[PDB]
Amino acid sequence: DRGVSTFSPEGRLFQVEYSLEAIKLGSTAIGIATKEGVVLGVEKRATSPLLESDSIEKIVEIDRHIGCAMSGLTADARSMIEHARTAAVTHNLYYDEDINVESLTQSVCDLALRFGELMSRPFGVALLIAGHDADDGYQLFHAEPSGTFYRYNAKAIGSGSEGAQAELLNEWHSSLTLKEAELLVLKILKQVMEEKLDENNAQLSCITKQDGFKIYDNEKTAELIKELKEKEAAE
Amino acid sequence: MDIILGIRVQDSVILASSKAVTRGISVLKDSDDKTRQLSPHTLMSFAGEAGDTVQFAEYIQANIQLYSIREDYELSPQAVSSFVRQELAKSIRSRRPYQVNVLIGGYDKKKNKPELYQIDYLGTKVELPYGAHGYSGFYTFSLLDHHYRPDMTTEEGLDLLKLCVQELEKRMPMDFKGVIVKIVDKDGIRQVDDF
Amino acid sequence: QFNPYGDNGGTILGIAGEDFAVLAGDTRNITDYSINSRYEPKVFDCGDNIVMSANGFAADGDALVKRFKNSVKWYHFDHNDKKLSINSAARNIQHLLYGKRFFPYYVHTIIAGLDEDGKGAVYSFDPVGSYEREQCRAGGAAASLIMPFLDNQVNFKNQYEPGTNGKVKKPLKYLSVEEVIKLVRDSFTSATERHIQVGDGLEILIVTKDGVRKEFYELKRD
Amino acid sequence: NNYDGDTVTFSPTGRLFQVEYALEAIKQGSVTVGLRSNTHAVLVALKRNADELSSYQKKIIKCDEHMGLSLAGLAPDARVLSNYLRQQCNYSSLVFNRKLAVERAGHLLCDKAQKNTQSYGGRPYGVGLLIIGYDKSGAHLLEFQPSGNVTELYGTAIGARSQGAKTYLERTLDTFIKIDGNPDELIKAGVEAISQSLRDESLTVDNLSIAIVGKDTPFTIYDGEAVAKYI
Amino acid sequence: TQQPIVTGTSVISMKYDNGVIIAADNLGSYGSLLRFNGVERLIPVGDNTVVGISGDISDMQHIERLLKDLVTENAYDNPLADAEEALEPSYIFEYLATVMYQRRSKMNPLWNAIIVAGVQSNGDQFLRYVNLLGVTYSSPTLATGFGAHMANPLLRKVVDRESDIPKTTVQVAEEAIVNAMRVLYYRDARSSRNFSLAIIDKNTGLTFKKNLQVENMKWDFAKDIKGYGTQKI
Amino acid sequence: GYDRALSIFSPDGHIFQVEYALEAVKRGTCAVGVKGKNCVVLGCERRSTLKLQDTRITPSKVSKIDSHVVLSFSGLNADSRILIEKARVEAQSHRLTLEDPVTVEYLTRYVAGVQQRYTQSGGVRPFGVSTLIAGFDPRDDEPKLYQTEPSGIYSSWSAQTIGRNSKTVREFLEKNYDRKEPPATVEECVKLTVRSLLEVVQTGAKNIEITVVKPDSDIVALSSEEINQYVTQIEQEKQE
Amino acid sequence: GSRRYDSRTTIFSPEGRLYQVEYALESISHAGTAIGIMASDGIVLAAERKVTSTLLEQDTSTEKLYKLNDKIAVAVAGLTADAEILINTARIHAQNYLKTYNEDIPVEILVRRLSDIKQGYTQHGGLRPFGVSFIYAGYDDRYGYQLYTSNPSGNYTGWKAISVGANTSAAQTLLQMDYKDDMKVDDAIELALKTLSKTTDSSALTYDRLEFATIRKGANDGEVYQKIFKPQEIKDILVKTGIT
Amino acid sequence: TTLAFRFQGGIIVAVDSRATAGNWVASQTVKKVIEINPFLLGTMAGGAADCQFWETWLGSQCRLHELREKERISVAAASKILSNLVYQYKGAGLSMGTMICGYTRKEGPTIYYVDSDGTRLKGDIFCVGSGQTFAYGVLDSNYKWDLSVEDALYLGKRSILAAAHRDAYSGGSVNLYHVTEDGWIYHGNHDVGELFWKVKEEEGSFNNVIG
Ligand SMILES: *C(=O)[C@H]1NC[C@@](C)(O)[C@](O)([C@H](CC2CCCCC2)NC(=O)[C@H](Cc2ccc(OC)cc2)NC(=O)[C@H](COCc2ccccc2)NC(=O)CN2CCN(C(=O)OC(C)(C)C)CC2)O[C@@H]1C
Ligand SMILES: [Mg+2]
Repeated sequence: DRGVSTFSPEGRLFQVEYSLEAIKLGSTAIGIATKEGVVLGVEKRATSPLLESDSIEKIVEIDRHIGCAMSGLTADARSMIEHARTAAVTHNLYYDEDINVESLTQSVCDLALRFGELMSRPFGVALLIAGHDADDGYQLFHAEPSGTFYRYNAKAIGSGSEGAQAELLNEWHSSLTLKEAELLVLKILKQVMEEKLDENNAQLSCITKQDGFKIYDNEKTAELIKELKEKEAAE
Repeated sequence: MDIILGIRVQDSVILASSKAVTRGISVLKDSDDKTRQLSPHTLMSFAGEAGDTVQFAEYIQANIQLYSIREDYELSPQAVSSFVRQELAKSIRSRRPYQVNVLIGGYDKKKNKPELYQIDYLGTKVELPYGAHGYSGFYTFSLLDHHYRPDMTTEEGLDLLKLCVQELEKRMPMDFKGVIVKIVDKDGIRQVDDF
Repeated sequence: QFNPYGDNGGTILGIAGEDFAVLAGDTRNITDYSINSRYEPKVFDCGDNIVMSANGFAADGDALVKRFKNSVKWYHFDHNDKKLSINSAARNIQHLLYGKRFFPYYVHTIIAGLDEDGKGAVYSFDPVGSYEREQCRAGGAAASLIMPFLDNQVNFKNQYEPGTNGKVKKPLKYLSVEEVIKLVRDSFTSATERHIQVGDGLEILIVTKDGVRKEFYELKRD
Repeated sequence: NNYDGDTVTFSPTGRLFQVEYALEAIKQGSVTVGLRSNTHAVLVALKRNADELSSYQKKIIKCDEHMGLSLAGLAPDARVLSNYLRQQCNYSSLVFNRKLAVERAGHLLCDKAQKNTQSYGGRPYGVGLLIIGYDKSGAHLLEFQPSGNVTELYGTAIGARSQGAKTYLERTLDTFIKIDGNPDELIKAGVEAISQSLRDESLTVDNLSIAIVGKDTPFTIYDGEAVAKYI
Repeated sequence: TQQPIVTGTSVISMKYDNGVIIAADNLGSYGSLLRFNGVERLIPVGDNTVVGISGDISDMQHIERLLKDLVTENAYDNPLADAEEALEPSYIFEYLATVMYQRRSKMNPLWNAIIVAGVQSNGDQFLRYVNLLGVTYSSPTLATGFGAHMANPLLRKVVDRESDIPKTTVQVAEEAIVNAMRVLYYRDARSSRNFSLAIIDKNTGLTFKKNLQVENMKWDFAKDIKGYGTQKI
Repeated sequence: GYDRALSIFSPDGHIFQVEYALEAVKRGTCAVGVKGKNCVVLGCERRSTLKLQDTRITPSKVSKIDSHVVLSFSGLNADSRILIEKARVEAQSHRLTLEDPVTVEYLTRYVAGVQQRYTQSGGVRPFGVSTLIAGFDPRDDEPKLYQTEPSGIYSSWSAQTIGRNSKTVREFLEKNYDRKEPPATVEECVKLTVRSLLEVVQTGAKNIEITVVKPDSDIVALSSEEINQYVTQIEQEKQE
Repeated sequence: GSRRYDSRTTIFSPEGRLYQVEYALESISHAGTAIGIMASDGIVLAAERKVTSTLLEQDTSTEKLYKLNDKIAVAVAGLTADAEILINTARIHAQNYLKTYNEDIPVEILVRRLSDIKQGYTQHGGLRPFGVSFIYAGYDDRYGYQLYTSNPSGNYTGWKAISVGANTSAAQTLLQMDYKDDMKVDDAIELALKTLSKTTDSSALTYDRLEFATIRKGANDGEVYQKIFKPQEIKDILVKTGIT
Repeated sequence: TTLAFRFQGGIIVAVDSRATAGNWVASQTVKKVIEINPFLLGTMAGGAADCQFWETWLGSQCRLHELREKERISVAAASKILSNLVYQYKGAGLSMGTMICGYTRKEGPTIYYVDSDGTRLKGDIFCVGSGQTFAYGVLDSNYKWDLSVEDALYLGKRSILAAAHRDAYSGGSVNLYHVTEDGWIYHGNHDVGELFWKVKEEEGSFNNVIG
């Protein structure tokens, strides 16, 4: 055995690089950013059909203008969400305004690397943080346990991510409507999901400037799934 | 706060507590319950410094409820009283002591005995046939010394209490807006709905 | 026994126009019956088109302004060079003041600037962080002399429309920067005549969307 | 090999492997160039994107009105060190009404990085920094390395293929050292330097990050449309 | 919370066309007892700054130690310690102001009134005051204790506003200072005849004069004063 | 104090101490929860290489957290007592501050949060325990059943099992539980619970424990006699 | 640093066992046998001494049987010194309860707190567990006569008859065979000795290798007496049951 | 002067708009009602800073509750956060007289009185502040459970006007709120400057004053 804060000969932190492996084993999460809003979708992956799928909370509200989807050891995400919510409400208490999406992400990532011999290990979960602010409009951020965060027009994390990202790379253009982006997330999820996509084993959400972060109930998502098959069958 | 009384009769403990809550020259409320059920067969009435009274009662209530759940068993009134005394005895040498006086009325199911405990904010405990905190005692102790009999029924106990409230409404300078009365017996705790 | 507080006198005054705002202060600094300085500025450009004065105990005033200027500098760093709106500044200063609730900053604080709609804004604070937005406010030694004059001449209080039999009020309307400066110069010359801690110099900071301009005027030195 | 398990262990040849592995993270980092005249100091950084759909990582951070740095390696480590430097620049201001000398900034970074290289359970910083500033003694460029070694230079470069730009600046020395009272010319000589470290790719408009500080120039960062002028 | 024990009285100072002058007497009082008669209360810091201190002497001796330690720390890893990175009067003042305000805020003041006199590297006159409360102010004339009551009115007749500074020579300004020290000796019961005076000039640098004496005192009229009203002899 | 990171990542991205904590759950006596239309039933295996057991005084495998919430578990008995104590304390603390008993989801989320904290704190090993938490939210008639495991993940289950041969009894529940039609009565629900345990248990002698929780803090532990009837009724309905 | 020398006393094996708990139990399996038998009218505690020397002071010694309060006693199997740390803790804990509630501590509550301390040493702090198993014999007004055991794992269970230390597998077979529920204390005494007589690794069971204690109602009407037997009192009981 | 009362048509909340610095009138146009959420109101009386700081803080704690529980906080829970906070500061010299007024489905329309002594009372009628006794006098002698929304709004307005007149430390304007099952509805600012003369004339009251 050997220290938790040790560098590899290649110049990477062992414990960080190993956490990245744990995230690859996670259920899929996809986000897409447009001028009409940001869409967040996830694979629920119920381990058994006795488990009540609606109790699988992998898309989570941080504030009215900031939502968050997770992939990996999802229990590790609880304290990250708790910190993010406190940081957003606290900012609003100190400054009578909405926290910037980047500033909230930077706050979450400042937790990431405070482990060692502070918490005992890095987080084994990646986050897609999606939101809107007046300064830089609609934004999607990938927040890793390295303490790094990237902004993306679209991003996939979890098991199906290499396949999903190559799919997003072609499909994304700068004038996607919110509708198109919803269908695109549904389409790419059904491709990389082991079992067959329905309103019970996959969940959609968006954040708009007008109506903030909303999780879609299974009725609305079931209609987008029915809509998706009609576009596909008709080419 | 001000008025809290207790009479232990043959088969019950009766707690009478004033309904008035006053700040300055305003009666803010005239229907205040100065009582918490600690366990199904144990009731605590309280009087003293604003805020401290409720905070103390509810803290004690939480601790007795926790003990009940943990041991699936109800603490004897003697045990609850000793716990409460020790908490007050601790508080009095604290940074800011709890300024709360309490009566504990309980029915011990093992002995089949009603028990009344009077405890002041210093943690001074006594077991009493009848008790009072504050100015009330200056009228009620001598009155009960004369009229109280050890073998009285619950109905006689309530009549003895009417005497006490009548006397306090006659001679006390402040309007305490009547009392809420509660009986603790072998069947638990009930409140008399008009007095 | 050691008294941690003192009174450095002086008086401050803020007024909000439609598309401008002023924060005026006398440049006199006193303790007891002595003049420390005839020109010690106590109205400061704090960046992001916010001007601030903390009048009263000078030491506590300088401490607060320093901490706010520092607060603005870190807001830029921590929030990608974003402009600190006057409302957000106001709320920040509440927290600065309320931090020392049990050993307060002995100052009356006024900030002036433009709100996020480009309108003139004035916020004023008690020593322990209470605050409210208002069209105008005076602070410090001569507050009690100047404030009722501002109520009358800025908000047209107790003024009625001639020959309406006291039923139609004089109509509230925004003042020109030229008119606001007349009221400020007259507020201070009146304050100087009647208050011993007010005099020497008047310094005015005017805030428009084009930035912070400064005007200065001699006052009676007695 | 057997002596690389922690920062508190010397190798038989007297090396600290955890520090050398830290130094390795910089080598893997995207290239950044620093260079200075007598009047101005410029940072040019190549920003690296995750893929075609991602933002380009910020390389340059402002520390005060007169001081800033560029990073190569672990970005969070740069955030910690830059935050520490912001605080030291602040402290100098509030307490002494004194803008912090770039030389003292260098010494303070060195001593902060050093503590981590001598104590158990810690780790060396995994980032290299180029610090530019204009203080009371003119324009300065500093090279920081997580070993604790800080170096004052006319110019340098760190990160991937940095050797190219570092040789060019060594050749150009006498030209750029005298671009005095010309901002645009020092920037273009910086852009020319970084171009020696490019392969199978050249400078685009959201690829390139430039910072300048000088006599009558606050430390300011040019990104996106405001660097099109310089490609 | 303290009470001052051994104390020094007025420090007085003013700006002139090129530099600043500062002066203070050499007495350490112990209440009404004029206990110590060789106490330097002007402490020079480099060749561009003099710090004049009044109030508690034990606290003054602490501040001396802080300043000589500051010059040391500034020289550390500083090749330009005697050049562009030398201590400025404004640096030294802001440090003392910071300490004074922290100590009052801990309810444990340094029981002193301080004037920092000097010339900045850019040739600008520096003159600023700080006291036990952390209160700070600048003026063309500054003084502490009785100085504020009796010295300022006389010095302000020479330099009344900013525009008077270019018109004031070091001859005129030093004359005003020496005269003001004589008045304080007449009228301050905690003052002494022996004083130090320092000129910081942007051309001639730091001139420090020790063992000055108040001279040309008017006392002769005393012989004509008999009794307290009606007494003739 | 003792500082070591005991729970850390391996190259394959696993945390072996969490995974080995799940092995302790696997080795624990079986436990099943089944929620009816109007009730939840908790059923627990009791390992049978012990007679001279004094079951008057031996810790019961189902624990009341509040008067409306019960918790059962599989894994290390000692570890379980620590979770139960914290849960009981948090139950009373919620009543004191929110003036309302905990929802079952809230109590689960708290216990799950404790287990998770012990996966990334220095000087501690994870809890060798998975829990079934069952009951009724205050003034709510909809039945609740949640599972927690050493990692700290939790979720809601129509019915679920944990411990040794849980794979065997989950198999049974998966084909014997209709989502569209829960056991409509207490009677029906207890039967499906005992049936599921009889795949794995042995004789249903001193071998099966059942607790029934109904709305409004109505929890009753079944006794040998009552259980034994369900056992004899199940076995004489078997002869096909 | 120091990590290199850390045994990690609080980790799981790949099979989800606590190494140090398992090895502590292995340690306890070599300790003198202790037996608890609970009758309807009292409890017996019998324990076998780690082979005595002819020169050990027999009467003044207490290796095995310790008084926790007036109503509760423990038999010890394992490291004596470890047991004494836990016993002084249990004695204090009983006195804290009496001080707080003015009532003698219920037997289970005391047992649960000692078991919770043991548990702690297996989950945090990176120390070795206590190499001790206890048989608790006690009486309270709620459950009457009670027997419990606790072991290094911090697990505790209630018993009608139980053994700890050496040859428990043998002892538990003989107890399971001859124990009846109606049994009186005098029969339980005889059972305890007959059981040690057969499972002992010695040639013969003699008074000077035995610690013996009863908790009866054998004083004055509904009040409980603890008896720690003197050498002579054991020697007499050894003859009356016919083992010498 | 602040007041809140329960009636058939929900809750009426009425406050004055004056801030004082001893006998100096600091402001005539100050907000004494904090809108915590669309179904929750807080009234402020006492220390201006103490009230503003801790009641906006209460709004932060109420937002966090609905994030972690996906449900609006109960009036009981919201009041008990503020009462448990001030109780921690007891003896430090906080000065706060607050009413937490709101509607939740489980509670119905609820008013809690909370003060800096740590007193927390559920009740149907409260008046808090220097001018409480003046407000009580008018409110108590005209109050029925069956007041129409229109009448109850006026009584609330008239009770604050009463206090504004007699109490030297109350005045400026009346700010009115109505709380229903659908949440709070603002019923406007009413300057005493105009309201007094209009009420005198239309009601025929205030015959103590030179008309
Ligand atoms: C109805 O009954 C009505 N009565 C009127 C009134 C004014 O009493 C009030 O309670 C208002 C309501 C608040 C208005 C602002 C919105 C929030 C509600 N209360 C005030 O206006 C208070 C009055 C008050 C109350 C209690 C106090 O106990 C100390 C003091 C004062 N006003 C202020 O607090 C006042 C506001 O600003 C005044 C001001 C302005 C400019 C310069 C100086 C002052 N400020 C202060 O009192 C400042 N003071 C600071 C020092 N301090 C203190 O405690 O210091 C130490 C040293 C002791 C620590 C206390 C506060 O509304 C009701 C409903
Ligand atoms: Mg004047």
